[PDB]
Amino acid sequence: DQVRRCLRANLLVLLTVVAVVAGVALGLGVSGAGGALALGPERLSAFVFPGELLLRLLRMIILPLVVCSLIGGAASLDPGALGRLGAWALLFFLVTTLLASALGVGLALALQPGAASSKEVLDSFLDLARNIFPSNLVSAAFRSYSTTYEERNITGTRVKVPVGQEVEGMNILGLVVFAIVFGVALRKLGPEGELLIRFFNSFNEATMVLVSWIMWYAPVGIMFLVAGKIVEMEDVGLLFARLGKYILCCLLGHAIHGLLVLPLIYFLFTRKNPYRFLWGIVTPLATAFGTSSSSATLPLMMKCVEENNGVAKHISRFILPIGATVNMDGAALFQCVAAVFIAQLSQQSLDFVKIITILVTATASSVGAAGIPAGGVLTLAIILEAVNLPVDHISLILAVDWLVDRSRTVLNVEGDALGAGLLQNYVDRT
Amino acid sequence: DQVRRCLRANLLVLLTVVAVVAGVALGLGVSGAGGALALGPERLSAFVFPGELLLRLLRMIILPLVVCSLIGGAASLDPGALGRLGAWALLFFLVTTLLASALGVGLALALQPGAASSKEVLDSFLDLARNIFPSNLVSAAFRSYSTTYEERNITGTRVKVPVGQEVEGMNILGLVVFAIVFGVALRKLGPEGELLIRFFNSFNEATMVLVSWIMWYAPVGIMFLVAGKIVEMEDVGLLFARLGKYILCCLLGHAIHGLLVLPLIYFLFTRKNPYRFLWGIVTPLATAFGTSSSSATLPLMMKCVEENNGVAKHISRFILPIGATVNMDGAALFQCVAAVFIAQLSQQSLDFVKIITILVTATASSVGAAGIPAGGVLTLAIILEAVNLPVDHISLILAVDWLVDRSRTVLNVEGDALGAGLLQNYVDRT
Amino acid sequence: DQVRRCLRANLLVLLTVVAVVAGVALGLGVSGAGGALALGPERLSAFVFPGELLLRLLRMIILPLVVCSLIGGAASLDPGALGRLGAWALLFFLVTTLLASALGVGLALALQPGAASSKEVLDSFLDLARNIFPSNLVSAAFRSYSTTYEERNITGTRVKVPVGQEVEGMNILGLVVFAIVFGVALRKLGPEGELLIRFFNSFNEATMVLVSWIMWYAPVGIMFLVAGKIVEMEDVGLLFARLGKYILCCLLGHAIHGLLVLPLIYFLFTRKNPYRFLWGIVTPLATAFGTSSSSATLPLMMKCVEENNGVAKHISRFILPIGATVNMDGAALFQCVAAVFIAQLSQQSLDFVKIITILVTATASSVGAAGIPAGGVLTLAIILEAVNLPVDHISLILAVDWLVDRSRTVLNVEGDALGAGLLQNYVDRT
Repeated sequence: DQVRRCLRANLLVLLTVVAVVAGVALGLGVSGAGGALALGPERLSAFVFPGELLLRLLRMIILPLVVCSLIGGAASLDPGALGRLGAWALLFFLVTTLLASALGVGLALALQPGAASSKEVLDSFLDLARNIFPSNLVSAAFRSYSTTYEERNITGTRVKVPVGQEVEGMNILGLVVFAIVFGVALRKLGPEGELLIRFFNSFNEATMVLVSWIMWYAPVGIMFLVAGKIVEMEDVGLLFARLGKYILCCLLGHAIHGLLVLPLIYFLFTRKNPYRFLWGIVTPLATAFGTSSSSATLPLMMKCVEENNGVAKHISRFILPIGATVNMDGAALFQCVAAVFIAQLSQQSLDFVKIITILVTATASSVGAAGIPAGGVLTLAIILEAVNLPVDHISLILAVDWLVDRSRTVLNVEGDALGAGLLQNYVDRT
Repeated sequence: DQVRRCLRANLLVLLTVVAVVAGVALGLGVSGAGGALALGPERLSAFVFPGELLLRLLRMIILPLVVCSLIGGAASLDPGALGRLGAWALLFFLVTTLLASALGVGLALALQPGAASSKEVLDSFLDLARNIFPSNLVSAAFRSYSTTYEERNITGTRVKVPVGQEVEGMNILGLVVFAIVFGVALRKLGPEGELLIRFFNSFNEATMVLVSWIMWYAPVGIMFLVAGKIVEMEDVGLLFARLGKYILCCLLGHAIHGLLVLPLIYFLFTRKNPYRFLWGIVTPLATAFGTSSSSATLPLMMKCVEENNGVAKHISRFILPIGATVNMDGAALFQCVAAVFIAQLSQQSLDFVKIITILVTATASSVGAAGIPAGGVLTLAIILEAVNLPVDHISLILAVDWLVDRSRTVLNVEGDALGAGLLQNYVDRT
Repeated sequence: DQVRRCLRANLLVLLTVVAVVAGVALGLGVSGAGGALALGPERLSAFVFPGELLLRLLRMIILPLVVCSLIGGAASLDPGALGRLGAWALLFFLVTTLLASALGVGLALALQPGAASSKEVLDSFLDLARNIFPSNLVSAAFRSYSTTYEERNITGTRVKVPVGQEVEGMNILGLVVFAIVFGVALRKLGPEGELLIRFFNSFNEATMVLVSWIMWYAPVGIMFLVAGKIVEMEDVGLLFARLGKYILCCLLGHAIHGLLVLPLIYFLFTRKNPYRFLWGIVTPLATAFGTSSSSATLPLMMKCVEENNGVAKHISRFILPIGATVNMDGAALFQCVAAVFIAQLSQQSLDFVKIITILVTATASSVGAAGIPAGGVLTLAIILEAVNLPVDHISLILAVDWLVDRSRTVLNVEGDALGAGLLQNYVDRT
């Protein structure tokens, strides 16, 4: 038949959807009883197991991935050899990614989906800053910093005085700064650093096969993961509603971002109608919402932005190819919204500095996740394990990533499309 | 004289035998008193010391050795470029190594030598499986996983519920799987992995000199080690008997393996007389029991297996050279028997999953220990420290490795000799 | 003006002196009140902070620096290809560095500056020796060994019996031996080690830019460091006196070393007047006390030692260039005196084995600190963190390193100058 073509080509996505349709079914069948058929937590602790094995594979693969990939991505950057006219594009990409992430965490905090049913002082900024630059780069790979208070009982009966120590679970946040500074150092070293860069970049592809094989294992892990998850909550008529509120929340966040904020930076700078520009460029968005692929939509988008509202004719070949892989605004929006939704689902007591380190770490990792096909879930697990949040809920987000991803794709092309529709004045207005 | 020739050539073995003949003597002289001449444990804790220093050198050298050597030994394997006719030879080598190790642990458990004078449930398989794929590859280098039980006191007064944490002492077992998957990944990456393979293989010879120098230090360490060991037991008329029972046990295990099990796989597949084949190939076994060297006996063995019972004339040049360094059945037999003998000598309470991880880890490390001349003791220390067993008793095994090694050599050539006498039917019977 | 020339060229030293002149001033202004304006320890724990951030950067940079630099400095050494006539120069350099360090710790212990206002037995040598060769090279990067005593209560009521465990804070001392043996192993491996040496040496320059940038950050860190330090002591009329006693102590140690000990090894071997030799070579010392630079003073010194007291005419081109970067006697003197002064200032209870590991570790690191311009403070922080001493007091030593460094420079040229004035007899007297 023709079934062999559509089987082997798109196999892993069919495997994970046929795994998750049973994972909801098996968890439904054992959730018909109240979490205990014959062994309540005992057989459950082994019934939940291969999803936990999948997370065990994911943590040991997200250590070397982030350190070697950010070394290879911070040695590659050459701001001197990229043009000041191109540098303002990077500035715009960074500020709109920060803006998208900020508004997304703001709206997800405002609606607070999922929540429907350690006293640390303001001086956690010192703990976060000490966690940025760690004590040594081996204890930084498995344990981060944390200050607990004791009582010296001086000047009265009690005094809340902080002692400082290192608690378990790594700091990716404190490691990405060292790897980025290492890549910048390898650039500034120059020709002696060629061997180290050819080492570390080759180390990255020596782990892309590893995450490829973990992706091959991923269906049975995600099936057992979501099965143990829905037998844990014991509320299907509410978890459906929590997931739907989260989905609607992040899609309307995508909508209000792409419909007001990029229009805000348009009209605040160009003072021309953004709606006429978008009405000019409807059809590559009509294929981005068709295919959901930022790679294949790029030639039609580059051809369209030159015809309607004629751009500077070279940045369409310069900033628009490179902007598709660096300004993924909707993906950063999705990751910052979804991680706050898990914390509001598990009641993890968000400090404001936890909001800052879920902002900036997921912001800098927006430029990644492009070589990895399912990098949106991988980077989400990265920023979950950077704040010691439960990665256990990632199956539910990966259960419904398609329905929101169809809308997430168009933000990532709308951003750099409007950036192409913005910097044409900087040779005119200057 | 002629003494300078036989001194410098074979020097280290003369050094360790003249060290161990004094180590039994000094421990005898201080064991004439009951473990306390003038300071019982106090001066003893410094009298025992340089053997513990030798073990301190051995652990810090067996970390990088196993990770870099298994990377260099899992990048080298090419099953696609080795032939399906050659692949069944690898299958046979693996199954006879597993069979030899299984029967050896079975018989050493059955006789239980040395023993003459933490309640963990069946769910340790999850602990072992989580210990296979670790959380991160830096905490995997010094500490493994272990689940302890506490009491939530829910549904009654007490409930044995497992919490999970990471206890000290590394998991080589959890590290060899990552290094092997890394080498396979470097193969599947191809030409970008050339720099990483030339890194990691060069790292191996950057530690073979290290174990050469630790071997140079080894005589005084093993002398003080066995001296502190025999003053610890305070029973020489029994420890002699325990060692003799162990020696007789492993040599008869070698005997029953090479006399029935390889005949079993012969007669079950060929249905021809194995004794006539062995009577044909007596004389290379007569030199293997002469010289005790698998390298030098290989040309005579390859010439002999073609004359008597004429083999397929090319696999003798293909599977018989490579089988001498990969199918070391008797060495794996020795390591799995000797490690169980130490645990039965120290009462280390063997779980069945400890039997599984002393089976399979020592099975996969049978292919090693060939470039290292005294690799039989090194791999034994590896599989002892992979299960947190006391490495302290390794002097007694290295005291008598010669007497059993004379018989251990002939198993390693008898195995692939009978494998050459087996796969000739697969072009005839097919 | 001409101010732009003297600004950009010597900028960092002007930055750190204008930072330290305010750091004494701000700490003076807040020390006018008794350590508490409105928040005693609470705002102080954040007021002290960026100096602690500077130390946080320094520890994570002194791990990879010492391991890669000593690999690159132990692979470079070739005693076979350096001449036995040149090897006695290395022997003399090592013994005069050990002698200078020994006399410096002796005199600094004898005067005991700064002190004006854990019972471990003699068996710490076993703890130090186990700390030399660690258990594994990942736990050796963040935690060292330490034996605590408990009571088995056997043979009486109590018995002080040592248990052994690993306590936090790395052992550089146990790591430098592994890196040095690794570099020697890479030499003895030869042409397969070329890739590893070109890796590790390139890794060194990939951290010299890192310590360059930490040096750029260093002024505000040292200002806040000394400001929090002088508000801690609350005694300026004594800390001035403690610092002056320390300065006078180390400068007179330099004086008595260069005026008696190198004359002692002169007259004990040559039996000629050392004062006539020094009166011959006054003027390169007059420029070394002028410029304070061992690099630029070397041609004038090499020309001067040949004219007055005519040396062997080739070792002046052989041992005198290489001796300027390996025999830094005064720097090792300074580091061993200053570290004992901190321990006598903080009452850190010096064991004799702590004197041994502050002797030998700082002795072997005298050959370093030459490529780093402010390597005298960096190596001081290294040998402070090798013995878990407080690095917190390093601002006061770096506050006054100039006043003693002016005298420290002449020892480093006086040593190898007198060594050139010594080995000329070994072709004459032989």
